[PDB]
Amino acid sequence: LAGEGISVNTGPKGVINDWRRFKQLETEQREEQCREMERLIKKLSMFLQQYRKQRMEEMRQQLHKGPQFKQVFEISSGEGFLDMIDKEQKSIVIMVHIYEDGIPGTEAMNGCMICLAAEYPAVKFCKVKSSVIGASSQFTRNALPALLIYKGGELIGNFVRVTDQLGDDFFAVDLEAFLQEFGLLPEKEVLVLTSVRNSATCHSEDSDLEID
Amino acid sequence: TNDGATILKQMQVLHPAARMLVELSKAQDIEAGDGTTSVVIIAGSLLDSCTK
Amino acid sequence: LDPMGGIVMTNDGNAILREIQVQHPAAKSMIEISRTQDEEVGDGTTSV
Amino acid sequence: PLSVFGDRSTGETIRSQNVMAAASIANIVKSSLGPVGLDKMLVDDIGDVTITNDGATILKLLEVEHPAAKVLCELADLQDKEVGDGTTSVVIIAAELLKNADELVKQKIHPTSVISGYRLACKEAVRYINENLIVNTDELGRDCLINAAKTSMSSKIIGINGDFFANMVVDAVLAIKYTDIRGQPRYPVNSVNILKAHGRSQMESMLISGYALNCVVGSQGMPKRIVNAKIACLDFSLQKTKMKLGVQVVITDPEKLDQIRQRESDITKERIQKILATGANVILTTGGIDDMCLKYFVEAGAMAVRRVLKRDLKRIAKASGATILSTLANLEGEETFEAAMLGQAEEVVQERICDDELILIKNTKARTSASIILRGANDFMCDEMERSLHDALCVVKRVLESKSVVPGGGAVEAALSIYLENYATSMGSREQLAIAEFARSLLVIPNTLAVNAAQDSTDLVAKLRAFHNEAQVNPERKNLKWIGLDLSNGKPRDNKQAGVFEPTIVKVKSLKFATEAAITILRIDDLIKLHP
Amino acid sequence: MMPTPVILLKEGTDSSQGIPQLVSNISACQVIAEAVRTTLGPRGMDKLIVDGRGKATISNDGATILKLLDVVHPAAKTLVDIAKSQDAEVGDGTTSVTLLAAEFLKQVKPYVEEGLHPQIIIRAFRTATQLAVNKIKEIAVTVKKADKVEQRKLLEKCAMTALSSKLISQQKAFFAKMVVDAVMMLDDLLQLKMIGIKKVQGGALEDSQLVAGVAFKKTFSYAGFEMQPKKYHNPKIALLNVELELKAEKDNAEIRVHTVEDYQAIVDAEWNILYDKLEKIHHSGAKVVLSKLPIGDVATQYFADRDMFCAGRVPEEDLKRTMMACGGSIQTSVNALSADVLGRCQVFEETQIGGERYNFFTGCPKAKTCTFILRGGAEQFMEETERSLHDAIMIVRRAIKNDSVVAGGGAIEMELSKYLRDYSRTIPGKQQLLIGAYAKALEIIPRQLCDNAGFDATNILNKLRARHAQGGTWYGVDINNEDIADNFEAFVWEPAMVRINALTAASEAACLIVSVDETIKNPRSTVD
Amino acid sequence: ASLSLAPVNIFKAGADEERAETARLTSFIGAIAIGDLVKSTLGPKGMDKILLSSGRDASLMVTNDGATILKNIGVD
Amino acid sequence: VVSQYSSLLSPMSVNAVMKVIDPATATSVDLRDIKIVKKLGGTIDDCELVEGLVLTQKVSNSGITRVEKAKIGLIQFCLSAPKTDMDNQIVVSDYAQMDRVLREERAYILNLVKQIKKTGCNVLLIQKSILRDALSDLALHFLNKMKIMVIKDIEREDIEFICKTIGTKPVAHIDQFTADMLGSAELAEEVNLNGSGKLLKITGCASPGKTVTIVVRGSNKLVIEEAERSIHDALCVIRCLVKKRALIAGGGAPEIELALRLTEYSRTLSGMESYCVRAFADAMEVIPSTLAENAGLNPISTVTELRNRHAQGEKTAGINVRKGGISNILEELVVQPLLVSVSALTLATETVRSILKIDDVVNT
Ligand SMILES: Nc1ncnc2c1ncn2[C@@H]1O[C@H](COP(=O)(O)OP(=O)(O)O)[C@@H](O)[C@H]1O
Ligand SMILES: Nc1ncnc2c1ncn2[C@@H]1O[C@H](COP(=O)(O)OP(=O)(O)O)[C@@H](O)[C@H]1O
Ligand SMILES: Nc1ncnc2c1ncn2[C@@H]1O[C@H](COP(=O)(O)OP(=O)(O)O)[C@@H](O)[C@H]1O
Ligand SMILES: [Mg+2]
Ligand SMILES: [Mg+2]
Ligand SMILES: [Mg+2]
Ligand SMILES: [Mg+2]
Repeated sequence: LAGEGISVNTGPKGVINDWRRFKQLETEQREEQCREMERLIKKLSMFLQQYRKQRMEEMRQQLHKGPQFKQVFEISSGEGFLDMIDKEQKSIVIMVHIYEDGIPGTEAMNGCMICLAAEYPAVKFCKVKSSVIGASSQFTRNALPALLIYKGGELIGNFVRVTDQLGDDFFAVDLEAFLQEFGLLPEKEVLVLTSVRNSATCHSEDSDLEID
Repeated sequence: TNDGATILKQMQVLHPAARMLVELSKAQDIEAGDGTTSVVIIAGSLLDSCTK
Repeated sequence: LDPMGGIVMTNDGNAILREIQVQHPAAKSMIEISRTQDEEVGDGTTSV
Repeated sequence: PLSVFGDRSTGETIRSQNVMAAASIANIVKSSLGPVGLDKMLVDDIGDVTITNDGATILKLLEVEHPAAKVLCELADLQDKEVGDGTTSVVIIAAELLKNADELVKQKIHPTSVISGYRLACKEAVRYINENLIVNTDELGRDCLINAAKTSMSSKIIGINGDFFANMVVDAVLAIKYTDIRGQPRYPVNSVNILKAHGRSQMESMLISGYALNCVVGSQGMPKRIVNAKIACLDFSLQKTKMKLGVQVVITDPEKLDQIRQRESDITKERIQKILATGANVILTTGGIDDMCLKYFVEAGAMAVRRVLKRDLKRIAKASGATILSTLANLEGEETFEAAMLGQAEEVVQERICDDELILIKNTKARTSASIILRGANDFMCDEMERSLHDALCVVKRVLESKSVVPGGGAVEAALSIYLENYATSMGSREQLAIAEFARSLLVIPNTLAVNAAQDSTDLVAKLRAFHNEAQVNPERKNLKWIGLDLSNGKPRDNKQAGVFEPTIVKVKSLKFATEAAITILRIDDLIKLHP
Repeated sequence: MMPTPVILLKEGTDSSQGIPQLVSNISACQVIAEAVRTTLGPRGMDKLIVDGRGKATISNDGATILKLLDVVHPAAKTLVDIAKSQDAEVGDGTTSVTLLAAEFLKQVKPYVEEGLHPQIIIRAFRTATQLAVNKIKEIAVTVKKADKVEQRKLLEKCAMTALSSKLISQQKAFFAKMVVDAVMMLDDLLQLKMIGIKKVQGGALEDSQLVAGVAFKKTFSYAGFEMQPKKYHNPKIALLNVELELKAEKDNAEIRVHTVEDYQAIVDAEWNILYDKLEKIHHSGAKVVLSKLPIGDVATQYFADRDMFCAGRVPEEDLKRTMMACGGSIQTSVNALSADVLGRCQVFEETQIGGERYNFFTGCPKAKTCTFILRGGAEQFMEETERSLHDAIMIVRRAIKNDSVVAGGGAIEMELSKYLRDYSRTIPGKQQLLIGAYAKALEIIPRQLCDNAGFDATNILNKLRARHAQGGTWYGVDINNEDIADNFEAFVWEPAMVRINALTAASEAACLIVSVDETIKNPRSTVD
Repeated sequence: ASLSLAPVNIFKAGADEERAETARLTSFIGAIAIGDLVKSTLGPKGMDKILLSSGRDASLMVTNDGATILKNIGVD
Repeated sequence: VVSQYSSLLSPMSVNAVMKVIDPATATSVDLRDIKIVKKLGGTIDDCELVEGLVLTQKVSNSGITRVEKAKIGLIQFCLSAPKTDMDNQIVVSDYAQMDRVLREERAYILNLVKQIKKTGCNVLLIQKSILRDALSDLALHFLNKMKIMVIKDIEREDIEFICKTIGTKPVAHIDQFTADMLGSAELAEEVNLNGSGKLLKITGCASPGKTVTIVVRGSNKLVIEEAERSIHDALCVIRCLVKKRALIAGGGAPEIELALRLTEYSRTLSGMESYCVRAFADAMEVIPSTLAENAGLNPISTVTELRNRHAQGEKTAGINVRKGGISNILEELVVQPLLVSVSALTLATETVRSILKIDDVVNT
């Protein structure tokens, strides 16, 4: 065992294509690994006072009005999550819900997001199972109900165990008030019921022009 | 594209000799503006003869 | 059974069809038909 | 040896791959061509539904990965932008040209010879169309416009109702006519505001002899109808006055604060009073209006509409004779509003359309405008109606601008095929084969039309070709150039007498774009796809 | 589509129907055809295919290439099946069948895309194929003289034409003469098992020889074999089916004795049984002993003492070929070894060929069998030589059956195309288009020849079409001269049945492919 | 060119090839290492070695014999 | 790909090069004087050689287009509220002060616009500004009321080109804005490209500069990029013809002549260098082989015919693709400038010599 100063010549050069072959795959994998690591472990290791307006907010929150009521976006691929959070304009807030089927504390959250989506069309409420993301065993077993919030490509919401501060009977009013306490929900805008639609496309206007 | 310089610089060749030929095509484009394919073909043929 | 937790008891066609979530887009077209009939005249949803 | 971090395809492999991609794109939309064509119904995997027949829309919604298929997609988009009709036809023609050219290449014909033959064939086809197949609309009257609109709306959801829709389209187009400098009457389509609202049947669609706004009055105290409207178009918000960033209020004596705060709204009060003192009845602004100025308008019994779209406001100002005012400042440095800045209309109302309200500016003076309110069964049907209506409007604009039309129903393609087949014998030796293949490829349109009707395509196209050959051989049988296809009965028919017409620009632009795309794709013989 | 809570077929069933699936079938047939496209003609190229185990098979035969390809497309398997059928019935033209079938499908694809009913296409193919077969039978050249010299020359020319597409094409005259001689030495049935094919590594192709007799490798000599003489000048061969070694009398046999005298008697009885068999063989006058069953060391030494030759465990077909060449009979018992059942050859010798020992039985004057000993530098070399010789042998056998030939180089197909086009120009017109498409599709082989040779196929095809139209029947592609020539006068001959079967099989495959309109694939069970 | 340093790969996975430089270098290193290991046990004042078997038996022997030293070593 | 449109493009490129240079006493061509503008839509047959300038920026002052006898002015300051370089604030402690602030801002903007208008200017180009508002709505309204076209968001790096084309002199302060610093043009209009976009064209300039703009059209983006590259190739060819004004035949004739003459030269030498020069000639013989290939001809026969014809004395014998064989190419009009072959040979030889002086590779 001598001549340790090899100064290898072309072996790594001659296998550069095969080396990049799995280096790019590893980079792609650790992309989502680092995106998820920002959530795992760190938080897994651990009579106006009576809301007079809560009831009335509940009744006029039942203002679906338009076509149907839609549903939260369901993500079935981790790469789908990564290339939807990476894309899309960063001006508006992205909220993500983590869940596992059967566990209590999920249907109420989904209903709250469904009701809130109508209130704030700007927000991008979506849900995804913890299984597809690649969550850790502890996070899957006892940290599933969490409201992941992203804005500007970086985390803005640091919420896990939402049932701890919301219970299991929380309504959309409760979630809206709780989020507005931390100033994360975009402010509401005045809206009116269009007939159905007006615009078709935007291009060269070629408007009216009276000429001699 | 059909331009030799554009074809050569549009693909990562990953081999040092190929990279120097790409630089050759760029230089020929700078001085002349065409013949970028011809100069690379000539260099390749010259080195092929150098083999024997 | 409203997905938000409420209960809607009715025999009005428009409410029943509105509370149903469907995947086949022809069903979506039919539901939109129900909504249009309800908004235009306010009756005849089940009939249409 | 190359050591390139990517994949390489060379020779017949990449050519066949490109041809397969183009053929797949063509086969996607081949079933939506001609009156016997049927619509498609897309889903955007979030529940959104789009029922359509327009080829450009279908190819725009779909997500495409292959480069050649992309090339055909932007070909469709360009054909829509420059003409507005014949999108599916040009896509199909381009793909068929590519397929036949690739067959010729596989026969060991050099691609450059095929490209030269295609260029010659395209030039000669355009020349023959312009010299033999054009029909002038001067001697036809309004019937040619009506028939062109009906032909455009065939294969669309408004095909059967053409007898009414064509009249509406022609009236709308003729309402917005203007002659510019050098005396060329231009027809600015896209100035016809298309409004959709589900509800009553299709036949209840209204053509407004004026302008339609998708907005309502800002306050419920204002009147909902004014007979003799003096429209005031503004391009600035009417709110409480706020100082700019460079201006800051610092108070050292408390006695001035109340005066400052009062002036903060009295400025807008004075502006509103200046605007209203001229007799204005309708006030449209692109910006917002707060509650104070809304009450100010309420007390005067005048309209006030906020958040009006800029394009709609510009159209209203041009039609009514009003002038947009982004600010109140004459050339003397003062703040004034002349009465001459007011537009006029015979009525302004807020009608109810299916539990919703919209503002109609009826019969504006100094210019005639138009707008169409489409009534359907749901949102999807209204969208398809709007797309078909836009197609018909563009077709009518093309016909009225350039007064030449050509017979439809595949007559032009058959005549071109016969002429080019007879003409290829007089040019070159291999571009002869290229021109022959161009002529053969041009026959895909009548073949697709016949196939979509579940009729005998072979026999029908054979009869059409025989008719056109007789037309081109016998000098005294030149009236057979108009013999197209009648899809309802599956027999050849004189389309010029029947009333099937198209703008010549549609065929010319489609041929040119398809030839250019076929040439562009045919140049590739080697593909390098780098790993991302 | 709706969920239909109880679905009709098993979950995972795949169905495709209508024009798109037929177009897909045509495309798959094209894909299959282009795999063997470049193997056709004297400028053909071999193809290398590696299986899962890593063994490589280098071949130019179309049927072999298609078999080695693991085709799973239901429509594409038809081309492989018709290639196998052409190989079985004829033995040559396994690429022409695939090219013709795929070209038929490609030519009628545009009419399928236009909604034409496939039954019309099928009827058109049937009519065109019947007419083409009748024309081939009419214009095929035959000689009503039965001259032996003329027949030999015809067979040699046919063998040369068959062989002028493989790697042994350089020595095609040599191998054609060898094949013709070997086939003429077959008696009446032309059994292929009566022609031995021995492949020995090392040596040039011209070193390969045909033995007018029988030859086989030395088979596991026992001790004392090197003491036997290895050359005889008029040996009598004793073909036996006998185990000549000391062994138990029978599997169920059991010996019970109660005296040492009986023990010695039993031992001597076993030895005397073996020695009686050996002496019965020796007294017959034979000098060469061959046995299908093993011959032991005791028998080997016994024969070596008598200057005799023995070889046990001879392969059964080798023994049968020896019987046919020498004229003896395989004997399961040695009790009656008369002169009738003893073979006879002029010379027997054991020589070394490329590091192996081979036994040679030459000088047989009444032999009805042969043995090809092929030489080459690699195992695939001998295998491909054997495949080429098999093609030539099948062609020569078919020509022996009937000496009716047509010119090669695509001349027959250009003549057929001209005839079919002329016929199609006199029918109503729905069938005329399809028959003209068939006639144009018949032009694929000369075009493929020109493309493989690096020609310009269009100019050669135009010249051929003009020559056939203006008069001239056997004008095909002259590969060497970059032009066209009278292929009959150039001795590019081909048995008529080759083209007849090629056309028949291609038409049948095309009709079967066109007829099908729906493809249903039930799910794989037990994927494991 | 070279059997190993060629764009196409001609070996099974795990096969190797050392040309003149590397072959001579490895041969010389191995031979010199063996010589230096077995030496220092030479002559009247040579010393012995301890051979610890790494197997289950863990057999132990001390020897001055060069042949026995070289026999019981795993050499690559 | 533009071989079919060559009959249009080649005179266009020749004219473009001859426009931006002095035909006499010129030793180089600065191709930055020939701006290429790519607009999607149409066909390559729609390519144009506008002699003024084309601006992709839209006209802010909508409603007024196609000014005639234009007096274009280019400014580098901002038409907005006053703002000093150092940080500034306005303090208000009285309502009269509020009214005076608004009135004085209006008066300042109006005075700026009036001073611009007094010079006879009717087209205004405004350089792009970031920190300060380049064009306030009030200033735009005043300019509109005085019938002046306003075109804002002019890039900083286009100022030199615009000034060289129109003849305007940039104005960075209203004090120096006079009539003599304006550019006179025959017409300045905005033209729509049949729905594919709007271009702003200023055609016809008194005392025009040495700049031209080429407008490239095409059905899709890829063909437009390739057309731009091909046009640049033509311009570079004309530039190579400008310096070292020498011409040679194309068609592989120089390569085959090099092969033959260098074979003779090697035969005149001795030793290993004879073999090296023979190899050099054989390597130069590759371009005629590649040209005979890709055209369907037999490379060996065509190359041998070239060599034999050149040995006979035919210096201009080259590969002919139109006739499918070999013939004189000067009658085929296939010529290229000398400083293409010379440059390629010199650069290739230098690169080969550089590569040959390498014997090891070290990673890093
Ligand atoms: N019409 C022609 N006939 C024969 N040869 C030509 C013709 N046009 C160009 N060539 C040759 O093709 C060669 C390649 O030119 P081109 O592909 O345009 O640029 P590059 O020299 O960079 O490859 C040139 O050396 C020229 O001699
Ligand atoms: N009444 C008719 N009879 C026969 N053919 C028609 C009739 N109306 C339209 N066609 C043909 O059907 C085709 C339909 O074209 P279409 O698909 O609407 O164009 P696009 O590609 O813009 O969608 C046209 O090419 C026209 O020639
Ligand atoms: N000397 C030759 N000249 C021209 N063509 C030939 C010659 N020899 C064989 N052919 C052609 O080759 C074709 C057969 O090629 P081959 O590969 O031997 O068999 P297969 O038909 O199985 O491909 C025949 O059609 C024949 O016409
Ligand atoms: Mg060039
Ligand atoms: Mg009711
Ligand atoms: Mg249409
Ligand atoms: Mg054969």
